[PDB]
Amino acid sequence: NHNLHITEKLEVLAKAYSVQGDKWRALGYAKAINALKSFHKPVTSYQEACSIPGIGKRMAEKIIEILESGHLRKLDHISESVPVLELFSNIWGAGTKTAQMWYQQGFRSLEDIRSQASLTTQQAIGLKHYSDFLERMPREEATEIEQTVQKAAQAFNSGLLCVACGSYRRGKATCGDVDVLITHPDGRSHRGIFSRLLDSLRQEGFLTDDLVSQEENGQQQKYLGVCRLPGPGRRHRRLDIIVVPYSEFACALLYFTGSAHFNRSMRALAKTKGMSLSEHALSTAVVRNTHGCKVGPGRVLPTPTEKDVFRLLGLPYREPAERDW
DNA sequence: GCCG
DNA sequence: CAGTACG
DNA sequence: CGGCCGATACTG
Ligand SMILES: [Mg+2]
Ligand code: NA
Ligand code: NA
Ligand code: NA
Repeated sequence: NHNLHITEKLEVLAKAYSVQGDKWRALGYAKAINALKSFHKPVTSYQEACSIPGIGKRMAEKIIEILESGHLRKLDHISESVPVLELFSNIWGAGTKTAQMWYQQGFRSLEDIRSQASLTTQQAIGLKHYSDFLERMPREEATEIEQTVQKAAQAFNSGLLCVACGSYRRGKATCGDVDVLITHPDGRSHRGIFSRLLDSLRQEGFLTDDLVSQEENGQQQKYLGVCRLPGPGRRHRRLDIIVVPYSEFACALLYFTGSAHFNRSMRALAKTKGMSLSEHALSTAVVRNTHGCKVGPGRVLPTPTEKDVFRLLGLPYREPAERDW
């Protein structure tokens, strides 16, 4: 990043607008930031800023005030509720709506939430692991976690393919959580395995809490939970597992590898080509309404590998490490 | 907020 | 359904 | 004007 001095200040607003619920304004700032940190050199002039995709007149203004005042006047008028909204929104399971409600109810600290707020089952787990859920783990630990899941899975079916995705696959030094994709080459042995996999991981005491896990449904697609490796000095870590049919392997891997912003940009590109891209598949000639929403099926394109998805979109392939946005 |  | 979440 | 990712996946 050659514009850290700028991106660090815009980050404050982006986050402020986000916790307040102004999602689209927040996105604007976030995409402007993803652009500056991705710039091949430091910005210097107002015009030079406007030439950058993702930065408009207003944003360019703010960029000059920073390079031209070392500061930004807007950061001094942010509501006093923001810090608290961010404190609350950082509880897993609580978003802008819940944070704003708690604030309106007079709550101002986690002690207030703990003693007076009504919490959903997920939020109670989020609060209990508040600090741990904000920490990142060394990638070496992510490996240990992936291996624990892989071994348990292959224990009852040696053919199961398990791959750590997310920031881990993108080669980052640390990871926020561990994303494990599980599928099977025969395109069938993946069905109804969550029940066995989870209880196995539970038997060894690996899983400590469950956030999202529809186990009554044999069609369960994901498990979002908490785990902890054995031994001293271990922290509770977020574990996200998805089981997918082999025919959707490439799209699921591309999805689960991210980054999130990379996925969104790629999906937006596919749409401009009359296609649709998701973790399930890439389709061409889909039917959309007057608002751009898909309301009719197109034709699912053959995508045995990630490269195929890039190729079909007229895009040069990009290693996972280069999808870090 | 940005962009068409 | 609205809310929150995953990348 | 109006989309900004996903006809995305759970929860209650
Ligand atoms: Mg991750
Ligand atoms: Na621009
Ligand atoms: Na949250
Ligand atoms: Na459940």
